[PDB]
Amino acid sequence: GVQLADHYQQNTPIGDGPVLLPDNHYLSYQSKLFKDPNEKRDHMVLLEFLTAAGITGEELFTGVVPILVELDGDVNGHKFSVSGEGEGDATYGKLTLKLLCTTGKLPVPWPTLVTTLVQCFARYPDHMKQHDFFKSAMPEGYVQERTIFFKDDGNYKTRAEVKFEGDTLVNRIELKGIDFKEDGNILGHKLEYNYNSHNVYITADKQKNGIKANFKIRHNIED
Repeated sequence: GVQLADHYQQNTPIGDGPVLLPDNHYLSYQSKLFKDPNEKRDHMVLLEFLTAAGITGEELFTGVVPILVELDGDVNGHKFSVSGEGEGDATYGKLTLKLLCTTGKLPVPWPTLVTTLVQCFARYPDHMKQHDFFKSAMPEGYVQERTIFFKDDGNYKTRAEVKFEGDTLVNRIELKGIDFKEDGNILGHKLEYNYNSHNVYITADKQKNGIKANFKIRHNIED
């Protein structure tokens, strides 16, 4: 079986400069999760590859960009914080993050936070560069907001600001989770420590001068 996580997303610019509003397209994601055998705090090493594809600012991303991630979360009243650092290389659509729970044991499975913990590092092929909303909003950045519905379980609501602070791309997130089952796959820690490949469907939202996205994450179950 799989634990479905239905993602609804919207992104809006932080600044006032012109942004690219894209035609409908996908970001194709492949991810891999690792454990650092020498890291003794609860943590996740996350490696993502992200590439734009058809349905059928950019100057800041020519090289390797350091990343900082900060998340404050509260799921069924369990409060936690996650802090991470990494590097992204949009030329290859590649990012690497090491993320630590700084408040102790993470109260949810790490895979459920993968999507929350920087689509500006996607590799857009040359024919598609005019559809890269994410880089066009930089350096001032964008707000990424999501609701994530876990089938037969609770939901996450997230709000993140993704923007350059000096030379560093920062992803600062607040996450609130409610209505989770104490016995379920999430609070009961019944998800495999791995990740499947997914396509993120992106469409423009002219009223909010931004984009929206819809996709379904499939978490493998493991006890």
